[PDB]
Amino acid sequence: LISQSIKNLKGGISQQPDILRYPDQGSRQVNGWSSETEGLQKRPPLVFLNTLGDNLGQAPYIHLINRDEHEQYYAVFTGSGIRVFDLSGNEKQVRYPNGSNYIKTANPRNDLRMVTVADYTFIVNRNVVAQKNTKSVNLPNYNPN
Amino acid sequence: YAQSFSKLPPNAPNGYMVKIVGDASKSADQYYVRYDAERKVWTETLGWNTEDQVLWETMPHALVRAADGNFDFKWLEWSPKSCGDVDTNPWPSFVGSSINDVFFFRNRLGFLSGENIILSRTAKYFNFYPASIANLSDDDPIDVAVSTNRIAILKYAVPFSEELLIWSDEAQFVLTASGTLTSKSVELNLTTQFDVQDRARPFGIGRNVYFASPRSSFTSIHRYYAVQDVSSVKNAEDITSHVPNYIPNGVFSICGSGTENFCSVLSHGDPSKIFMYKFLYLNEELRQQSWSHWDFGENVQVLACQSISSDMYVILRNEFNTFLARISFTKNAIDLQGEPYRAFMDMKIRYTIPSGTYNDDTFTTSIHIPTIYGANFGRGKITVLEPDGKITVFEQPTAGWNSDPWLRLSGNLEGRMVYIGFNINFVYEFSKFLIKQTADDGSTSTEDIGRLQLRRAWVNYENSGTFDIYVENQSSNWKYTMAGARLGSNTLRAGRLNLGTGQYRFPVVGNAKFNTVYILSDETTPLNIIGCGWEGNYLRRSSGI
Amino acid sequence: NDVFFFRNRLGFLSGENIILSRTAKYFNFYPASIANLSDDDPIDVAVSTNRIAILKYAVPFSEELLIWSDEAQFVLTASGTLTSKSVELNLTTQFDVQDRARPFGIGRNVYFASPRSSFTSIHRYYAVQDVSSVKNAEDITSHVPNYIP
Amino acid sequence: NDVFFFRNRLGFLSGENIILSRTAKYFNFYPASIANLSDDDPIDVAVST
Repeated sequence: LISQSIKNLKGGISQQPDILRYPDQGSRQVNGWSSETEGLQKRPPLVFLNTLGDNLGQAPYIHLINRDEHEQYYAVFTGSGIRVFDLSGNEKQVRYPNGSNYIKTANPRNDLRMVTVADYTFIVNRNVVAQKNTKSVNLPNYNPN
Repeated sequence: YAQSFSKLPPNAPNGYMVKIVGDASKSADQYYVRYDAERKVWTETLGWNTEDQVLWETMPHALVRAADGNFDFKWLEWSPKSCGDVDTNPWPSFVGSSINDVFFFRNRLGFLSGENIILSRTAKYFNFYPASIANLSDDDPIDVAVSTNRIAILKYAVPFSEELLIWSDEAQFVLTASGTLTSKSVELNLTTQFDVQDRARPFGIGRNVYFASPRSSFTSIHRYYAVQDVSSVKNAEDITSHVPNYIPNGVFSICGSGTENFCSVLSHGDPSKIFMYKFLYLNEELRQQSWSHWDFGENVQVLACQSISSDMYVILRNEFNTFLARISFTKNAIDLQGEPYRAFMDMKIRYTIPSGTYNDDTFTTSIHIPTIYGANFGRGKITVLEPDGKITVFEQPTAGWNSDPWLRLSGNLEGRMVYIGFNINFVYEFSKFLIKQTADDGSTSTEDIGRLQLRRAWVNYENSGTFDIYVENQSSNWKYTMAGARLGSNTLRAGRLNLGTGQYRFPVVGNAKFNTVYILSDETTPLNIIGCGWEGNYLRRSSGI
Repeated sequence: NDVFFFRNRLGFLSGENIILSRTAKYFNFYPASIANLSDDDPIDVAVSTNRIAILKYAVPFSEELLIWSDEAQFVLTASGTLTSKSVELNLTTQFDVQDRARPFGIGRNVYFASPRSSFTSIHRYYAVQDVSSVKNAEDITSHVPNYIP
Repeated sequence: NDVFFFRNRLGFLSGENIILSRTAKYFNFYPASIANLSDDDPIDVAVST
């Protein structure tokens, strides 16, 4: 009559068949939090702050900005335009002084980028290609003779 | 057209330009001067026919906080070409193709195209031209293309440990110079050829950087890291090598964090789950693999959570209304002022009850659900928690909650500042309790030769409880429900928490190959599982080896 | 914040900025002459990362000065000698460090203080044995996690 | 045979020859000027075996 104890439960799925897999590895695990000292726990809940919508871009590109402790906002890049929430959940206004013409994309996940430093928050479209403009030259013709 | 700077006319009135050609004594290009005067001076200006600026809206934009409090999405200015002609100033090589994934490699500024690296001049941004073509001074814009033999349209760049490191698919790279950075110094050579799909930016975390790798139709997220023995050789281990078929092959975010030491990858082939990867490193060795759903409901599409230091902020869809949501990894805390008992609800709101809800005819206070929230709900089990020990479970109606959002409790609950949440579904199966034995090397291998008649596995638990246990044979289905503490314990109170401490023994009777023990519960209450044992008769007839 | 002593230069930290002095004399953050860049100029390299790093404490050990923001650590070297065009300033790891206490000593190691809620997770930063210039940060509260308030 | 892409140069292989281009433009296997060897010249190293 034998017996053995599995000391830890860390952790998680192992879709490898059960005569191969290690102990500590369950076959499914939902809402678990395999910590270091304590084993399985429930994941801590979702507080509500607060709400913002009706099912925002249908599939958007969302990337936060984390400048200071008092300065922590989002950036939601919907198919229509830029929308910014804070970290308390209310909307804050953006403005298009130069036209949008750059965020209107069917797939803003696959096509928009955002590189962010404390001085500048770059927003990159990947579909658009950048050309030279033929309007502003130095001299119009200038036959150099 | 003069042949040197010394051979140059004295006055040459104000609207006049000279193409200074090379002296054939220095390695010099052909710069232009343009007397300007009001002051007898030959400067250096732009070419006459070449044009100065880019199309200047198609360039990458930015948003600025500017101190009204509201943002504004603007083009930023781009410094025009003015030092010479084309091509002593060539057009920078993104002028035909698209840009993506802007660097910050130096106090230069970099662009990526396929296949192009376009760095700026140092100490000022958005000036991709030399200051002067009297000579190549230093600190010029840098146009190195790529150094490979296979097509690499050149996506995300991430830095770690020595370098910036510029990930195309099927190539990784090394971005260095030999000494300092000039336009002639930049190395830009290959590292490996691991395949990386480019929809989610590869995140963090510590010494490692975590991929997202494409398959059909189950992704194979790797872990990119510098090896120990060589100085500058990198390797990409799969961390889904034992869980291969699990993530549904569209990856738009990798959230991650460093304080609680876990990676976490959202998916879009099944958007209602947040996958997890809990790990820790001790003595430069992995000691914990983990993969887990977090599940928020039946149809709750999860937008990209991001994690400020120990707070997971999540955005969800319903699909009636979206909302922000915080997950805080605080252990012995209180979410909202006026607990008992931290309540692990899913979707807590301390909703005080207004004056007019009660009617003394039917003796029922009733709560309209989006007057708490602003949102209508698909499904779930809304539980309601009082500052007293009351908990009511409501068990969503057929075609609820949107048909009748109405939360009917009791008679008089107006000033009670009540807590309203959901239930989480906590699920944990076990592996089938075989004889795990770590021999001959490590890599613990089972022995499945004789019939392992299994009996009474046991689960020990730290300071929580009320998980059930479901033991599931082929046709048995026993459920070993459990509650908080033993009778007479100091933990068991006529009102306080009911938590308790292990162990707990419960019969798992039958063959090992057929018994699947698992722990569903529900709840508004935590649990802890420390270890699990089992005993049982083992009899292998054929005495092996 | 968090003034260097990296050379006989003198350094400042801003977000995101490194401001070194001229050599052999302090508090002169300008070149001696702009007849040319001679050598030994003040150095203005900003940062080389893709994530916001307001740039706190700097501590030296074993090869380098080593300039800790939160969520980034760094490497402060040059290729050869130090000019304004020479300074490397590139990433090492991305371990999270709260910046209220200066990370102290001690021998070969440097000890963090890492933020959680609401029990800190003090690490131990050290150079690994096998690589030349790869560092790692083990948790030394990994078995006592819930202890420091 | 077996054309490189080693730099923004362009390379050829012969037996025994390496023929790299000048940088930043392809298909120009000659120096820009013989006022001096400037930099970025075409490269003709044969083999070392």
